[PDB]
Amino acid sequence: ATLKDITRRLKSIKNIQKITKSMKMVAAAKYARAERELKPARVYGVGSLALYEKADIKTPELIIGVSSDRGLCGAIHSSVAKQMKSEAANLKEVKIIGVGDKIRSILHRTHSDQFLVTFKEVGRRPPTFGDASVIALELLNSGYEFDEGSIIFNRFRSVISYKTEEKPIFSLDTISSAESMSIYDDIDADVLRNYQEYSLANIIYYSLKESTTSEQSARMTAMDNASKNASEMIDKLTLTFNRTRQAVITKELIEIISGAAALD
Amino acid sequence: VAYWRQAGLSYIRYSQICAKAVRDALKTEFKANAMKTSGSTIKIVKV
Amino acid sequence: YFRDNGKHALIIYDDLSKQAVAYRQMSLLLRRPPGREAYPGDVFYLHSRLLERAAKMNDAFGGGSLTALPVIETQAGDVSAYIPTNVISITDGQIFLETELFYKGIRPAINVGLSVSRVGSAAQTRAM
Amino acid sequence: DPAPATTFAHLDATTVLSRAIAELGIYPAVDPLDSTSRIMDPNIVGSEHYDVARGVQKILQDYKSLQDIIAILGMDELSEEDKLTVSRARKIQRFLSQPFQVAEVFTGHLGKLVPLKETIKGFQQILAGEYDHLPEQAFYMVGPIEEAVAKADKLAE
Amino acid sequence: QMSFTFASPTQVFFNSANVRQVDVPTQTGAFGILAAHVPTLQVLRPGLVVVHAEDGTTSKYFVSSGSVTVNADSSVQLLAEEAVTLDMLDLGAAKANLEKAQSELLGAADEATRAEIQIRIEANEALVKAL
Amino acid sequence: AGVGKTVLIMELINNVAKAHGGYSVFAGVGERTREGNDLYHEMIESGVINLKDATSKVALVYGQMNEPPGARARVALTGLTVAEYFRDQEGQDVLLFIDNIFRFTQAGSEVSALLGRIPSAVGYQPTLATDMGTMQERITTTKKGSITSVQAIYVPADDLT
Repeated sequence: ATLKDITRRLKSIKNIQKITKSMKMVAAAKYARAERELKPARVYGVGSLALYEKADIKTPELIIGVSSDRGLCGAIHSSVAKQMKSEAANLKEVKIIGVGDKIRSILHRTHSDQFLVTFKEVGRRPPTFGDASVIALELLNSGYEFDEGSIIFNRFRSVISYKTEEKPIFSLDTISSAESMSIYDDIDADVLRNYQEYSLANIIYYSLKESTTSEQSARMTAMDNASKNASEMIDKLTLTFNRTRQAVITKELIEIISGAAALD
Repeated sequence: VAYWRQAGLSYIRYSQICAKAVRDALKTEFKANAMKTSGSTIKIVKV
Repeated sequence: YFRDNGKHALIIYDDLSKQAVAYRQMSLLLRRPPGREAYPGDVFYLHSRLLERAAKMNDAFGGGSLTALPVIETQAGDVSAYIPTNVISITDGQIFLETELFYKGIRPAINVGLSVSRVGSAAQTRAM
Repeated sequence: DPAPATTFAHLDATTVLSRAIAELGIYPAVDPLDSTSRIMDPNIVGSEHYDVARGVQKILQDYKSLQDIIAILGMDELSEEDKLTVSRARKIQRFLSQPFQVAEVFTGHLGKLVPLKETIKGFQQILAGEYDHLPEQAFYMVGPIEEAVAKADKLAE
Repeated sequence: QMSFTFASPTQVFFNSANVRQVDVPTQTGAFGILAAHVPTLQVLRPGLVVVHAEDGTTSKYFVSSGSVTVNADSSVQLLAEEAVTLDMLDLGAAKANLEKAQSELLGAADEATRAEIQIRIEANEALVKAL
Repeated sequence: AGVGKTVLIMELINNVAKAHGGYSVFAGVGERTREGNDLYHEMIESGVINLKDATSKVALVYGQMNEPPGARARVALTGLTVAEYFRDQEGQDVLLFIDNIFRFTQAGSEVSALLGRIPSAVGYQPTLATDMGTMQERITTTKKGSITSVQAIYVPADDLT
């Protein structure tokens, strides 16, 4: 075409290159942190599962997405989205809680009525246990409790990876009557619950913190993707550019001279 | 169910207040981190 | 004349861009070659010789000076156009002004990177 | 370039070889949606071909739109139908690719020929998604579409 | 031996460390979980944790709440909502808080509030333990 | 630019041309009077030109903008001619500063047109290479010493295409 078109191109790509990077490093910073800060959490949340581990409780009656509030700086949400609608088939009672508004976003799939609550903007200034407790607390109250389901969140895994998790979500003190419950004795539909609770909180927090971490690596990654792309793409054009540019000149010199040399 | 599970009270509800009360306790130095470590950017909707 | 009269003058050449055109026009009209970008080649020389006549003189010349502000008006940032490029290779820097800022109201509207005093920093007020 | 520009005037069927395609190692090398014959017809080519082709042409053209998009947008958040097509297009592409029948020296394969209906059908089939829950690999350097499926199987391993 | 995992969301202090005993401010009050103490699940009270670690140490702590978990397995999990070494609490604050807290109790008037103030008061007590 | 590029160069001269008994020729190609001045004092100042000592180790030859093309164009051959004198005659390993040869080149092209000749696309005299070649080939290492060429080279149009 012309260099115009090209620059018009270039312009943006370059912009992009930067933008992507802005978005990248920032993301990475958040991410870096998010991970970092994740250590006690890691333990803690890993902790959360303590006995859910050593005996899961079954609910023949608690799906709950957990994502961030934004995405498309990755298909982060799409993973949970997947995993939650997929979930929803399986389930009982499907009333869902979306922590993440990128959860709201995906969920509308009979999941505008089947939300129970939604929690929001947990990224963009991080989530916390404070939050976690919040989401935890109110969640309970609602005649929705255990209805099985999952807590579907982005479980961070490594810088380069996370795998979006889904859980069994059980809180019926009753089947946590059954089994092992006895065995590691000291139990009551109190303490049960007041762990069930607490581990709901622990997880809720945890998961959430994973989620966000996963995203932060994912935006960063998305921004990765892009910039790598960007850079080549630029690379390519710029030549072609140049060429045509030169092409001009040359041609043009032609057109001019020897196009309007003695011959015109 | 007594006063932190009141008649009701989440163990959370309680708990968080406990912990919060701990946060309230302690020194300030630490409390900078406190709320920071117990945000609740959890804005809420039902949908 | 001032320079040799130990006197310091500023000539603002407004615009030599227009000269180049005229001259090219002239060259070509003379049915005689021009040069590069169809513009006469030694128009650079032309100007070089013109502009070398702007200088900062020693004492023998009364210390006078002839300060030159040549102006070239870019068309769509096309300094690449050989002739602007020319001018650059002579100049002691070039002062890039950017419209975007201007339109932004940002006035000075300068493109900073491109605004240059090549080493014009050997005549700067300590205050500054 | 003027020359080709002229050329077109006289042409009846244009076989446009695409360096872009070629470079992907592809032999055939064609720019497909440039390689044409004016006598594109629901009549002459009959509508079956014609339409199938038009559908194809379309999808490829559409896909073409997408290249640009994915190029710059990575991929991954598109309509999944697009995702499908993209792959399909590649199958189609691949299917359009044929090994060389004389240039086993180049290919290390024999190349084939596809009786036209098996071809129309072919695309209809891919279009039919009949293959499209499969790996994309097999279609490459193929002759008749069934065999591409056959080739799929061996690859489905 | 008992593997003591001591953490708060904030920190992990011990992670299944071969501690011989941890004596816990569970809502039991305590039960001072011995390496030979039946696995048991507990919700944590606000009180102090003492980590008799098989090392000639008992380490001091206050935890607010949470749950402690005594697995069948050698591992004990203090999952402390707020977990502190007594080291970081503020005595000064406690007293001051405590008067105030009680005061508020005097003005508490929902079962819950009362609970809460009292909780708070208590909190200051459970802190006061140390403090 | 102006970073003490020249200075570095002076330093090089210093390090080498002193060290090994190399000498220097400076061809101020497309130099501003100003820049040649700059150098001038830089050398004066540095005392790598010494207008009272033969520790003026540099002959400065100037082929500046302000000249007619031919001169600037030819300043290249000229500068060479001196160094060859030093090289063969004075056995030298010469350091030859030709700075900025690019403008020389420009001059070649400038004239090309005005030699009625077609220069080429991008303006360039079509002989660009031969001009160069022939020039370069004078510059070398031989059984006579070396003419070692320190060439200021502009990234033309910041392009190279």
